[PDB]
Amino acid sequence: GPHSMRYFETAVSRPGLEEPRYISVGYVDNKEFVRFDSDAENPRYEPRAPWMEQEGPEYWERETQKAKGQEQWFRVSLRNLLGYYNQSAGGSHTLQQMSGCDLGSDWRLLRGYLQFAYEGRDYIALNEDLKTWTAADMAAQITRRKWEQSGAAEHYKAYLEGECVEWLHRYLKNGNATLLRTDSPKAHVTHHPRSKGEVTLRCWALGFYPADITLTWQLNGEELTQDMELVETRPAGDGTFQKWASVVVPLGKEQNYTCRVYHEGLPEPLTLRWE
Amino acid sequence: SSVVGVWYL
Amino acid sequence: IQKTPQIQVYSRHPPENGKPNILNCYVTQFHPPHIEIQMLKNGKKIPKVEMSDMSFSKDWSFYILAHTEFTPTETDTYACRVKHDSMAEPKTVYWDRDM
Repeated sequence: GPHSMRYFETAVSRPGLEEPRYISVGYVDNKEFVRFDSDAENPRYEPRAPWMEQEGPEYWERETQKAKGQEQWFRVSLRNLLGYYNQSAGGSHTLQQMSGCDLGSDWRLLRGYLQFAYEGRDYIALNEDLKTWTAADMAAQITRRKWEQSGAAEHYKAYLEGECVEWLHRYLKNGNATLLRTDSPKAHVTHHPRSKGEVTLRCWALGFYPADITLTWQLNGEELTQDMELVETRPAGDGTFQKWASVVVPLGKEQNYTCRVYHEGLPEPLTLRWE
Repeated sequence: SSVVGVWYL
Repeated sequence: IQKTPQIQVYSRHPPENGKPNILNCYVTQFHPPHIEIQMLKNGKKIPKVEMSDMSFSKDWSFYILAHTEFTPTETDTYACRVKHDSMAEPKTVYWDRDM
């Protein structure tokens, strides 16, 4: 099957003498598994998923030291950027990075990623060939030239084809029965007040995992892709998700409508009706 | 396992 | 430079008046990451509000899940007030049990 690992890094400078805050979050199949935050009492990478407790202290030490280095690196790059963009000291700035790999169905490297954003906008990114860069503006063209001269791409390419892949395979092994779990949605329909003979029927899907899901209302079992109200999928805070879809219906005609719920944990799609 | 930066932006 | 937070206010569990529950305030698609999120009961700030750790999405946008213990009743009102640099004024969204 297809899998992925990613490290999301953020560095924010703040008004004053105080140094930037650096946060690094690791993910495997979009699930946070490690985290480092320079704001903590004793800054260190910490497991964020039970299965990471398997890693010994040499791992946490190595990773924490890598992060202490990143903190400085981001401090330097943030300063360089202020110069490229002609910005004064005393403002708030944000530098972000996303790095990692995607494995194909054959479990081989499908694509390597390494990009940066500044003030929330694309700054520079390594292309799929993992040899050349795409700069988003003039300032980033400065970085691009600098890195082509230094051969920065070769460093990331080795990481993306070596370490990223090796460790992603290891993590998938250690967290087998976890990343692959599913929680079927528990669904129900609510009924809400008729604006002049018209009632709103709302289909709720709750407690599901993962978050991918599709809710579809139908009339007499026939598709109803058009006048349907949806809500962005949301976290319940307990690890599961929620979502709902509603549709306006003529009071007295609600037994005709059915809501279909599709989700990987479901033995078959769910079919619901008001009451 | 994360990557570290070498050359700066 | 600035992206305006999208807000959803809802309970962790289907609500029943009198029954303890958890009220969520999910704030997404905002930048910069600094943000002030508070939860209100009848116009008053709720003291204990938990906040998930700083996280961002594929489009570089940040998101936070704030929540607090609460007990829905027929009379009390609950809301989330979000203040962020991308909006002139703080934004208040009320909890609606039908959403």
